Amino acid sequence: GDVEKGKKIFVQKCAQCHTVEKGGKHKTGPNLHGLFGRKTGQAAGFSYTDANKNKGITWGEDTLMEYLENPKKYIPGTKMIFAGIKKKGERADLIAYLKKATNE
Ligand code: HEC
Repeated sequence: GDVEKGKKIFVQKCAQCHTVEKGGKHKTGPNLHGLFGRKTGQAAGFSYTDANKNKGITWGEDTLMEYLENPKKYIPGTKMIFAGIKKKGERADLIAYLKKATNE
């Protein structure tokens, strides 16, 4: 994926609710640093729904591709209010950005 393009997607669709940096603050949504390889609902210090805590998958390219297409379908009852990104290339670019940003 294209990290530069992914950053712009993130800014447009995600950044209002999420930070990515190490030590970044929780906002409407949890800080996303360290997500890759982590189970759902594991950012420290954030009140997740039980739905997000219980989903139990490991975040990575495959699961992010599916989630980000339609978040509430993947985690019904989530309090993340975002309808999804339909396009596969846009999700891949966003996920490439996330892989860099959330592991710096
Ligand atoms: C606010 C209006 C949000 C927007 C826009 C996006 N997200 Fe979000 N996200 C938000 C909340 C409140 C939560 C917690 C949901 C709950 O039910 O507890 C989330 C969660 C995520 C997660 C899961 C994190 C984890 O399991 O630790 C991911 C991976 C995530 N959000 C990513 C994400 C991306 C990439 C977004 C733009 C496409 C995005 N979110 C938008 C709130 C909001």
